[PDB]
Amino acid sequence: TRGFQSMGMYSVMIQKVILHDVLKFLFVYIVFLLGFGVALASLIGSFSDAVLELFKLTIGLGDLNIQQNSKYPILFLFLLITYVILTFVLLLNMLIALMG
Amino acid sequence: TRGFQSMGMYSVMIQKVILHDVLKFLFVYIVFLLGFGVALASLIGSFSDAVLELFKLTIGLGDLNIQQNSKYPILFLFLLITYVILTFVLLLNMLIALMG
Repeated sequence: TRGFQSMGMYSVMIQKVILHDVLKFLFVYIVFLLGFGVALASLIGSFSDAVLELFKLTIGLGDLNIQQNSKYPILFLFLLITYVILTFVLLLNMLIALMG
Repeated sequence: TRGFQSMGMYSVMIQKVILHDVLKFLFVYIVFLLGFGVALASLIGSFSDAVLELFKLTIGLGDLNIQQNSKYPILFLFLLITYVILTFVLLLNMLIALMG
């Protein structure tokens, strides 16, 4: 698409955004994802099922009510809410940094 | 609505936004949509069902766990995650270009 100027200036901004800011957001989001996923898998489903459910909760799906082998679902509940609000404030910080 | 000044200035900005920036985002999003849809249909559901499921995943619906006739669902999984993160960075690039 380089050659179309009004699309090439749209194209090189994609390279500028993935090079600069979305990699930092991914680098913080992976360690928050592991720090919650190992926690929820230590609460006992498995590891790769809980991290997939966490990513489905991020993109906008996934039931959350009563998971199996919970000792106390109140702590599972507010751990999940703490993850969601931390992902929200991380997304907001990322978008205002790449606005800045 | 032209004649109401505080609504006519709201009205002509709709024409400015669809003329300038959302068409470029659609022009990149259609070729990403085809490049993932032909891929997922080559993994075998059909073509028009997989692209409809991809659009329902974009607007915020659609189950994603185990689709039929997958050779290996790990590659289907991270192809879907790669599509979702590419749509997210494309949306972010579009919104900061029309902020710019």
